[PDB]
Amino acid sequence: FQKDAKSSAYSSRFQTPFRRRREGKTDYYQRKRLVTQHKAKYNTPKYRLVVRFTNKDIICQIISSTITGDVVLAAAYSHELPRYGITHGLTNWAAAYATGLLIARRTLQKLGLDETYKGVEEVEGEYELTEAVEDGPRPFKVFLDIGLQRTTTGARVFGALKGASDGGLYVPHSENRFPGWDFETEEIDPELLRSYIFGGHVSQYMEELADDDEERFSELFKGYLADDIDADSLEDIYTSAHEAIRADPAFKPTEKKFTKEQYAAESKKYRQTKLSKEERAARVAAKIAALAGQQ
Amino acid sequence: QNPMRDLKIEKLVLNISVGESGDRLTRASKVLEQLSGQTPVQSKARYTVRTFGIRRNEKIAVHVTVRGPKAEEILERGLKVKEYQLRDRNFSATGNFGFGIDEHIDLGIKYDPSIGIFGMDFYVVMNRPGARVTRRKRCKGTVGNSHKTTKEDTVSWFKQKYDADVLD
Amino acid sequence: RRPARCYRYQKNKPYPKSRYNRAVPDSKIRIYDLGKKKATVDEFPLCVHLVSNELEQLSSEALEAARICANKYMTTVSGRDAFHLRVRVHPFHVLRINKMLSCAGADRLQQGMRGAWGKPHGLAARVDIGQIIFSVRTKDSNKDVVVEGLRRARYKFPGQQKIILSKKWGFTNLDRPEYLKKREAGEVKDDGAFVKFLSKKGSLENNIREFPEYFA
Amino acid sequence: GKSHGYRSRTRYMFQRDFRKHGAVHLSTYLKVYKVGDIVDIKANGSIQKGMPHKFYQGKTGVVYNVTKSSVGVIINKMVGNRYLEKRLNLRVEHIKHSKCRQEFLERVKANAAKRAEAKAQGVAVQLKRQPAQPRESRIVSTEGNVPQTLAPVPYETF
Amino acid sequence: KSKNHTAHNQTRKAHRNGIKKPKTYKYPSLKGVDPKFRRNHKHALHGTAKALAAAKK
RNA sequence: UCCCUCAGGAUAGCAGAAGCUCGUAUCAGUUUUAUGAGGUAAAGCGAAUGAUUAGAGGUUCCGGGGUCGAAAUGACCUUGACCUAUUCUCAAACUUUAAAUAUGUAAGAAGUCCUUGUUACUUAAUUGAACGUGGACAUUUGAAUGAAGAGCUUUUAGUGGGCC
RNA sequence: CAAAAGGUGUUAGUUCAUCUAGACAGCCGGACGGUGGCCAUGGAAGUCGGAAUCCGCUAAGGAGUGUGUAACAACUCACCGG
RNA sequence: GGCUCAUGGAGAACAGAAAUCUCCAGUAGAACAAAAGGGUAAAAGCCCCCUUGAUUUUGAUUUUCAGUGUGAAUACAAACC
RNA sequence: GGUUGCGGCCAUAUCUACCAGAAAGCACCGUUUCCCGUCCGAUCAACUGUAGUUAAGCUGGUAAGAGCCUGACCGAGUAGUGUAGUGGGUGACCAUACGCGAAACUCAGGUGCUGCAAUCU
RNA sequence: AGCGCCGUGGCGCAGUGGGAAGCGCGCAGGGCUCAUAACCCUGAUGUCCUCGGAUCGAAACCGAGCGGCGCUACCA
Repeated sequence: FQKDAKSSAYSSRFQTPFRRRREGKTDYYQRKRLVTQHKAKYNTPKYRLVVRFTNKDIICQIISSTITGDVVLAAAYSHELPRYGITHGLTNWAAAYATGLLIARRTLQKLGLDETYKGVEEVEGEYELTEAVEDGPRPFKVFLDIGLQRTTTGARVFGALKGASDGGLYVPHSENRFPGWDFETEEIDPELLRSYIFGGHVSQYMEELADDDEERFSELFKGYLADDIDADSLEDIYTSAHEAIRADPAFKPTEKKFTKEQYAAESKKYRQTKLSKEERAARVAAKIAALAGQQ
Repeated sequence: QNPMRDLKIEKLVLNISVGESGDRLTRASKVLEQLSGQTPVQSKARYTVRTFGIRRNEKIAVHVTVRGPKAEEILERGLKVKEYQLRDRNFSATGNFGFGIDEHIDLGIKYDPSIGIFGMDFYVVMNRPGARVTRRKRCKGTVGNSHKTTKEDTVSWFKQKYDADVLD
Repeated sequence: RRPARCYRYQKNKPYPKSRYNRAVPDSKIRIYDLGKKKATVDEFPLCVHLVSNELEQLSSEALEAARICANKYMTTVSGRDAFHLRVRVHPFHVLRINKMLSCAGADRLQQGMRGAWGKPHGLAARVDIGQIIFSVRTKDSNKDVVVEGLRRARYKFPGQQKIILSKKWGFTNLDRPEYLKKREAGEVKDDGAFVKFLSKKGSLENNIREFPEYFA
Repeated sequence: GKSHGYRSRTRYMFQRDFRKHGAVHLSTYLKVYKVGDIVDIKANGSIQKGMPHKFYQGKTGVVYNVTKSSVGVIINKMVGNRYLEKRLNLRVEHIKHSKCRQEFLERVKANAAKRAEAKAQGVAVQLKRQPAQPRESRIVSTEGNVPQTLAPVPYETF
Repeated sequence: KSKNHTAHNQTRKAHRNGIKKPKTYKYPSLKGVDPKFRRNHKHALHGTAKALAAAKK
């Protein structure tokens, strides 16, 4: 008896924002300044290294925009690193780097620029971008779409950036937001970055939390113990993953276990479908008839 | 049914408000630092009143918020001073509550003659697990009518835990 | 005030008492509803209208003078609660006056038509052709006290007006028999001033809270 | 005094639109403009750079220059007794394509298809358009349509 | 004392001898067009000139 | 348009004359077809801003007081603040909606389609972009009607109080 | 140049009401008993009003339209009728 | 780069209409140096970090318009940030 | 058909109340050594995918719902307006001729559709 | 309306370096006198006109707004 804040006048005059601002999934202020191109290039479709951190997955897509909707050049997911032998830690800094390497290698395989722009074959964990070769075509300009993720130093979203740059893509950046960018003096130390590349931070937690709370070492790392995996092996696991990704990123789907028709048949069963006009005619007639005769 | 509607203290906000910045508020900051174990935040005056004896930008009040088993322990300490007896006022329509303690030397704190005496405002922000949705950056949303911690549920919980009465 | 023939016709655009006027002499008419302004709709079935058959501006003065005249006559003949009269024309148009002044004064005002923009003189009700002035609602038994009241009121305004015994019920937009056909079933309810009719739309239980003589 | 400022008399036209406030939808930017392409001029008041004068609002020209965030349009400006060649520099949110020229450029291909087809067949093409011709002789049948004799109405109030 | 402005007879004056279109040449004004497009376009057209001067045999 | 300009001038327009380049053009104080732009007339206020008349309902927690057992965080009111659904009438400097008349642009050889050439611009690229080479489609040459010749230039008169 | 407002001047028209005695006319029989109808008061009795409102033989007559009175009474209007 | 403003609602010692604290609603009803209008909601607003594109070179363009000037503005290009 | 990531148009998509959701996915959720940010690991950061969960989110459905979007010979050829007359009228204004033609209101329907890539009993 | 001077206790005012409010009149209460006046003592009464800012320091210093006083102008 005070507000009636959600009035008919309010709802009539209410402008709803863009459906993906209502879903809270897209920064259009960013997306405009990001996708829009120099018009003197006409049709050179701007590619974006779109990186997304869900729970238990690192989605990383190379997307270019049409008037009708975004399309994908190549797409990688961290759930398909276990083919290369990263079974545990799918959504960590090391997985991000590996998915960044995989998505870069997939594109350059597709586009036929794998032979040149191989990337970095001796990882020191240095900040460096892929230089354009003289007497040859230029490297792939892709721009990192981050979304609603903050630009913090030592983010996995920049793990994927480092992965892609090492994977042979030209993703331009500075060393500011890398793990081990010492804040006081304007310098990167490649030790902590190379640690984070090869899961050094997870492995250096393993031996500390193994000697300390073993109840917490049974809570976490229950898969790492079940695999007989130890704290030392992880550097060589990720090195085997890097080389196997670089050898064969051949874009392998599943076997599709009950095909698209069989899935539709099964999914359509429980989903409630809309009533008709005669359905509501009977419904309201019944809900009137309830009150008609003193209940 | 009721799997994860656990209804746990989100935070406890301990607020002290002086109309004076300098000697007594540098003391009251050390009081909240002593109790909680966190360097607190000195609130600044919004607009001059000239009746209470404050101006704007004058650093009038100071408060802190605690989260988890600490907040539960300080709420125990504060409730036993209030006798486990809190009026059916003091408990907001959004299922939060609070109370005021006079003479901070209660709660098993020493007098600390170097600083002196102060009053506090306890406010317990009550909440059910999975309320991150409203506060997280990406994919925001409002909790359903089910998950909205209401007055009646905060009252009936405050009875069950702490072994207290509502007095009204 | 000046004569009415100075400001009879709708020559200038609607000049309302706005945030740009700011300093207007208040309307001479303040009471628009007289008689039994609290009567049930079913109490007063017959409605008659005094409609302007011409287009012009009517002074706030004329409105009050004609209202005074009509209500007086009807209250004296029938009684002060045998009808409800309603003025349906509000003085919003502001009339200006140049007011040619004798001396220049200390402020050095001006002579004839230099800065001739006028000052608020009084208000006017901009009536149109087939636009209603006075609505009345009485019994079907009267009609005669009512038309004669409205006739005595016509002598106050300029131009030409007509008296129309409408086929509507009270101040409703429904006809005499078809309003009764809604009042047959529980399709009608009463505020006290006016009536709310049942809509064939909205939340069903919310509609059934009222009109329980409908759904019966 | 009198006011003849750049954005003067432009309350209602550089107004946004009812419930079409806020952001520009991205198709606007993804659209490609090339030289010789006929484009409209209609400012987006939400964007206050490279915006056209209220004169050019509503006009249609042809793109002459193409650069980063902007085009260049040629418009015909009558002043006294003769047109001039007015070159605007417009950011790309203040313009759009003309379906005017889109419906012509598809009619050209429709004519090209009709003629190239009917060159090697039985020919009665008539490529030119003709206006609304006086309607031909038809028989109107009164089978369950026996004409309703309408009469004019008497006058009545309301 | 005078009057101030009227647009009376101004149409008649204009239309008597005038209202005329700017004639539209082929090869339009390539001035105030993107300078680096021009800088290149020169070298393109010079290239096409050399290529037809080579073709003439 | 500018001027210590307002009884004057320069300026552009309207005007005359001298012609000139060519020979029915792709021009037109016009319509049609297609595609823009508009916020005026009308309309609207149980749609926002502002104005504005009338009751009904809730008021309950709250500004005016007891009528009352001194006394009721109270049974009956006038009540102000309001909220709810209705109601009468309005807006040059309100508005969702929104004309008519006027108004932009297009309706093709400087066109379309298919190959291919340079370029220091741009592209991840052998992709483009601008301009072309070489071919192909002139009966309907890509709406109506008109066309008195169409375009071009120089120079200079008067006028710059107007009025209906 | 003429306005509002008026005319049983005259013409046409709109709606409702009356007619086998209409009814209008246009003259003339009555306008009543109960009843001194309640309260207001020296007084109000048909007519200070708040208001009620029935009957009798009834052709019809208000438990009263105007003169008249301290208050009645009376003459007279609807209302019907030779 | 983070956040959301007016106002209202329910609440916490002194503290009340107004000092500070917490939650709920909140299409802008706030704010943006001024006049007024337009514009703006993960911003153009409020809080925080770094700077000096308030720079150099001259040209084209729009409004006023004689298509002169002045003022203001636009879009590039070449440098340096 | 389901879900996700990125989207196009930007309410047929929003609002209000309720009621469902197998799979997978999404989520909530767990921990604080490290990078990192806080007065508070609440938000942001890193770790795990383990300890639990569909209650919330999310998706879908329901309602003579609000709102929005459609359509109509619905109102209405009304209001208005271009053109014309030595039409009418004291005037205000109005009728007719040739054209163009709304807004409200009423009633009927509707309640997102679609692009790419991957996944899914 | 303009021009000039102003705004602090009930009245009239001072006030300054910016840190922090006094002077006279009155007002209330004492003393003196036989008593009244004169006289001598005490006290009490403050949104320093307002909203902002410069500032660690303002009532003063800057800006804007409000109010007050006096003069000039003004003869139907």
